[PDB]
Amino acid sequence: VDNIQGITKPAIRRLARRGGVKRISGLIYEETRGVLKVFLENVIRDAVTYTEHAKRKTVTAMDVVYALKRQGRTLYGFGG
Amino acid sequence: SGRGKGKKRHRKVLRDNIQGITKPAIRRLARRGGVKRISGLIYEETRGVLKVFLENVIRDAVTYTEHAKRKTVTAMDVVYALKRQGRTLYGFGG
Amino acid sequence: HRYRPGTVALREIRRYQKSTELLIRKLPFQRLVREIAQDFKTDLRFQSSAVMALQEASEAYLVALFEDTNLCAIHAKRVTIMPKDIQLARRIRGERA
Amino acid sequence: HRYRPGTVALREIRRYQKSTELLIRKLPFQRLVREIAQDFKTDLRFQSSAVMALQEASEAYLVALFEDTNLCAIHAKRVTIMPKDIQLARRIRGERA
Amino acid sequence: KKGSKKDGKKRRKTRKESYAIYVYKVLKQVHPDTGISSKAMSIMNSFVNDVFERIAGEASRLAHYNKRSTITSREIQTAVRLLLPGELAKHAVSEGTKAVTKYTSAK
Amino acid sequence: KKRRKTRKESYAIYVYKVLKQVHPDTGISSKAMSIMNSFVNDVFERIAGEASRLAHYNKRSTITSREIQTAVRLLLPGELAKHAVSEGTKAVTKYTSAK
Amino acid sequence: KKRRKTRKESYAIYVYKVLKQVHPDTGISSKAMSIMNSFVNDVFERIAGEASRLAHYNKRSTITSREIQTAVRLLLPGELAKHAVSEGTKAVTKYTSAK
Amino acid sequence: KAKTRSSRAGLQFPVGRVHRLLRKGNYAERVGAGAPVYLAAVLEYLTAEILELAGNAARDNKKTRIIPRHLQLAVRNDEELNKLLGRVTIAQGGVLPNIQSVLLPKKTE
Amino acid sequence: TRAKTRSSRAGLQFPVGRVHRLLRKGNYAERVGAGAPVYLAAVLEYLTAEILELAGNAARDNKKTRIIPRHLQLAVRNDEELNKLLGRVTIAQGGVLPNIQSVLLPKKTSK
Amino acid sequence: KAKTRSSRAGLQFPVGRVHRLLRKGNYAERVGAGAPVYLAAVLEYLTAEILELAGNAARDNKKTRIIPRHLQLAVRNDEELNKLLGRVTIAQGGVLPNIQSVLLPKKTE
DNA sequence: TGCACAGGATGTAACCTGCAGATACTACCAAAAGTGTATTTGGAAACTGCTCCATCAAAAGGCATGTTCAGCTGGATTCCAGCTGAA
Repeated sequence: VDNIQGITKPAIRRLARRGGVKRISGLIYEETRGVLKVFLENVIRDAVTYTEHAKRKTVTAMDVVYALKRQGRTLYGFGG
Repeated sequence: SGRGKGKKRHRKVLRDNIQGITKPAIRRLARRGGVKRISGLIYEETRGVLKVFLENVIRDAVTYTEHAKRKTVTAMDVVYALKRQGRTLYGFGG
Repeated sequence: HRYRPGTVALREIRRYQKSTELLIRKLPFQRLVREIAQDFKTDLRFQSSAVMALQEASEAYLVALFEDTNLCAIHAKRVTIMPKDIQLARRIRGERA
Repeated sequence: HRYRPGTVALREIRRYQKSTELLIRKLPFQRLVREIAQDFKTDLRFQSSAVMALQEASEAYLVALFEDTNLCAIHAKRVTIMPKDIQLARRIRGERA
Repeated sequence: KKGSKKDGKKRRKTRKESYAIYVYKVLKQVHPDTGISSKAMSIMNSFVNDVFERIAGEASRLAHYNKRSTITSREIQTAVRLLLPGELAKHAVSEGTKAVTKYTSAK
Repeated sequence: KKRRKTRKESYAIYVYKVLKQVHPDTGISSKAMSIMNSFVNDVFERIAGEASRLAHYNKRSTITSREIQTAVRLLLPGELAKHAVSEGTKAVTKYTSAK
Repeated sequence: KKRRKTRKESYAIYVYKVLKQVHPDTGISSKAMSIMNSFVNDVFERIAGEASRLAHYNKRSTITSREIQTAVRLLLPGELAKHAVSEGTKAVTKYTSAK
Repeated sequence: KAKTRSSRAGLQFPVGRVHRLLRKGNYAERVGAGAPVYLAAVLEYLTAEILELAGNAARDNKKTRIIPRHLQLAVRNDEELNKLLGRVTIAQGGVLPNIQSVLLPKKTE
Repeated sequence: TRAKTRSSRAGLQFPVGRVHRLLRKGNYAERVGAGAPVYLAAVLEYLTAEILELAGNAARDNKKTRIIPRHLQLAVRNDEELNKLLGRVTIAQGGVLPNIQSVLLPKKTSK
Repeated sequence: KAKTRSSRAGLQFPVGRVHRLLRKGNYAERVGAGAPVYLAAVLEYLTAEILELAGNAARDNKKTRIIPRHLQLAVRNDEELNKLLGRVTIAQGGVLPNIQSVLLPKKTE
């Protein structure tokens, strides 16, 4: 009522580990939050543009799938 | 003036033309790219990268040419090939 | 008993590269998403799968970016990733550029 | 009289970044295009603007790649580009891996 | 005859249209004493055709996603918001809206 | 029972049939099947889109098997394209020599 | 014209058809085609011979697709066997679900 | 309906549906009869290639049911599928195990 | 009394009729409403004006009265939004923006 | 003769001939109907594998016509075909270029 | 100072079972799909106008090549403050 601060240092470290990273600078965490916020702003902006065009009040998985696709980040698994 | 079949007809074997992309030329491209110092192995590396780039664009351009039943590669065949590879080019039509 | 610095980091890399579970907590992520969306259109609702699609896409994006960032750190003869490595990777990708 | 190492290189960067003329010689580039094409399909002819289009695209591609490569050399605390810098830029770009 | 011809008009060339006369008209509005080379005009023609295709493609997808068989100014407007960056989309949307409102104010 | 019956089709039953021909004793989760449905839909769109542009470029109002073939060659990597082309050509031949 | 017509059959026209499906613009010399005919005849004999022994070992007077399959698995190296089995199973399924 | 077009084409994928989708997709004014057959065959072939590889992956992981992980393993370990799906994200797919050599124990080796 | 091109009717320089025909010829949808080509022509006209405004400025800055590809490239690359819109586009004979990385400049006067 | 068995099986290889050859080969008292179909399919598949590789070899040698040399190159450079034909001699096939390292100029290197 | 052996910890195995989730069977139906026939038409053939591509010629100077020389860069080494990992 954190939010971007809610994406924790430990979750970021985990993401980095899956990315093969062994050692992390203390400044990486805030940097990562900034980058993640930009990514979401970009994808959500387009998804909401599709939502509004449809005259809907609910963002659907398809709105997100279409937004991701036009940003060159096609996601499989959510087209039901 | 509309007669023939070749006849007088040229076309020598083409080989090693990647060496036509010279050290001075690559140095100039690197300079426009803002590069101040270049290792000696950069030249052959750059030729290799350009060859791949050209092979890819030309492969698609010729595919467009052949699909259209033509024997001549058009600037449009190149523009469409570039576009489909995400290298849109303005200035040559389309 | 103490494992040396790096031994557990390596164990975590192997653990996480073997699994597929989302790595960011669900609720904190959902909150972030709703907050960002509220900036574009107020009073929106989200299908649960919309939020999940965004999390799957966001995590895949970050993990792949960390792989690139890691290559940049190693390129500079380091094993520690730094903000300049993330920045270099995004500039080359055309995200910053 | 001798200018110091680097002075003329900087002079050339300024010169070439101010101009737009193609930097590879025309005929040699045209033979490379013909050779490569020939290997894909014999008996092709080329509109001359098709060759100029390929040259314009090829040079813009190389120049932009040298810009990314330079960023990579600089990242490693060097001012000299090396094959590994080209390789890192192409890998981050997704042209390689 | 339809498609006649063949000192002039060698077996009528099929017409290749372009935005050149319109680009030229706009240029004079913004820079009355500035000209443009044919190569720069070829660049402008590519630019207009590229944006036309990008916006129309986006509008097409939008219509299909919504199971609509008609592309209206509303699909163009949304395609514009999706395709153009910030301020450009804002001014483009304003001009597009203004034009449709004017167009429909006649007759 | 046709109201909320707005038909939502997918390739799931056909993907399932193919899985049986290649791996008779293997199943597929729902999440995996949805990935497959997305896959087929994606490739369909890319190939159809490429076929569309090809026909437009050539001022043809018809998308024939020839455009599909050329689109396949442009879209798919080397070996994948060769076999895709071989399969496509086979189905059209069979289909043709078919009652 | 049937006298010296003692029919001498071979797989040449079928090998030719397959070459067209894999390499539309490639030909094959007569000597090469004879190598191919020998090849197909050889594999037929090895697979049939193996199927024969299998049935005999199991006291069965019938060689069914199951014996052909097992013979294939015994005779062919790893990957070759997997694809051969996949192709065999496909043809029998099609054939079955066929009018 | 004597024989379906798919049956006549020797296909499992729905030729009629592919025909209808091409027509409703606004790809072109007209769609020739062989186009949906050629395309259905390509779609079926690609599906078979990935299912074959994902099934092999499930099998290598001691499983009989293909899950997203197996599709990801199949695609990423395959040079050509990896390239075709180079800009695609398979949800719940994870990544391939891969640790840069320089990070392994004892300086760099 | 009705008329007058649709372009004049919409207050535009770009051709509404042509844009309508191109939209129909491109297979984007089964139908194209009357307002769609008007809106699209207005947008194309607007973007054209923006690039020409900046490009004429580049030509003036370089003491030229005729816009050439170079000026279009300078206009686009020096403008944040047009640069993004045209991020994956190459303008032939455009060259690049003058830009030398700081670390490459000489200094500290001394081997 | 409505449809040939090969057509019904989606095959180019002659199912009926394969059936007849199995029967006249004295392999077994009886031959089930699916046996010649399965076998014809395997024979066709193997033929396609070798022709694909020999065609690639012809192509690498600047030729459009496959000769024995190309079949030999194809088989010998393929681990599995090489093993299947490990005790087979392809006439006019020659051998693969191969010089033992120790025989190369400058002592052994 | 280096190599090998011994010891404690961690991970996987083999096995067992509840259950989320896959599966098998029946019922129903709109629309998906195929078949019959009647009309329209895209675009391949065939013929050839007309562009512009390949190629030749000759001249000459911009620019490539090959070499010398040494400035200063990259690469290697050493040291250690303090950041980052482990608990």
